[PDB]
Amino acid sequence: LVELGEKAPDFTLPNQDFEPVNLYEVLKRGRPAVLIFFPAAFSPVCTKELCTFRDKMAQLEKANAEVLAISVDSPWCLKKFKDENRLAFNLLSDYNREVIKLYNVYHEDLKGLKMVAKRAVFIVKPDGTVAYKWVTDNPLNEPDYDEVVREANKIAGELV
Amino acid sequence: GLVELGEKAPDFTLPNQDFEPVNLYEVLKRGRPAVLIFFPAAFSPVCTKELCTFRDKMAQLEKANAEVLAISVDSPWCLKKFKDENRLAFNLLSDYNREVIKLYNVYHEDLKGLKMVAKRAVFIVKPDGTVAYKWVTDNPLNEPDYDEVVREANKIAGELV
Repeated sequence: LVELGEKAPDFTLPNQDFEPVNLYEVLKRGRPAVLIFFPAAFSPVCTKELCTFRDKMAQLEKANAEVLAISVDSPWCLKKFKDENRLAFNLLSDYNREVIKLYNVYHEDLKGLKMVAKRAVFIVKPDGTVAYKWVTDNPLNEPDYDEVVREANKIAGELV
Repeated sequence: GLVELGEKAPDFTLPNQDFEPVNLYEVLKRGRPAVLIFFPAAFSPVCTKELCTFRDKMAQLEKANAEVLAISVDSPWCLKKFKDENRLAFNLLSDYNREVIKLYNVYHEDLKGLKMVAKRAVFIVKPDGTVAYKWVTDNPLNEPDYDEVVREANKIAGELV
């Protein structure tokens, strides 16, 4: 039920190394946080005329915001994916679908797989306000990191 | 949830690392026995060691003539990656819906903060669907008796000749 311009709900989740990462504590850093969701690592990504696996999610690293990618996988699975695309950021899993529901970002069914997070993005201001939002009911609809990054660099220099 | 020894194992059908439907009794119709290697989570410290061992002990597992089927609650995608990771030969089924772990009563109430996880278990269901080997650990760090697993396995493929 989280909507743009509002106060982003706080959650706590285990990262690749089972080290719990709290959102609000991340905000306390003084820069917006980019929360990218996704159904499950090592999955495909359709592009209208080009369907591959190649993950461009590592692009967000360029952005001058804290990046926290969330998936319903496990820390071990995610820990693997982090090494794959040499992701330099933190990936949090929600094996219990606790946080995905909080943002209503979830596929009640995806190829027989239930409670699978859908694609989406939420740039949260260092104060906890949703300064940006993007979501798609399409599982293979990958975000265009190019802009999401600049739209974050904006939100950053926006409220400094 | 009562997969007692001697009593027929509940038939089921799950995906594949390649999203291919697999059916228990169907696969048993091949004539060889089945081995259900349950495991908590792919890319886990012990899980990998276990299946890795299952990959390295096929010399005696193949002359046993059977059908090995590992299974966890990870997505078909996490699993597919796990296979080529250690280049396994047998199929890896996913129970993303906690269906076969609740059925075969081998689920961890909680694990490292994670809920509903397949304990580490190895069942050997002979063609006639009867369960002959039931090894279930309360501690995810305990490995099964790999040697005997193959030993008591061929002990079924033989009796069928």
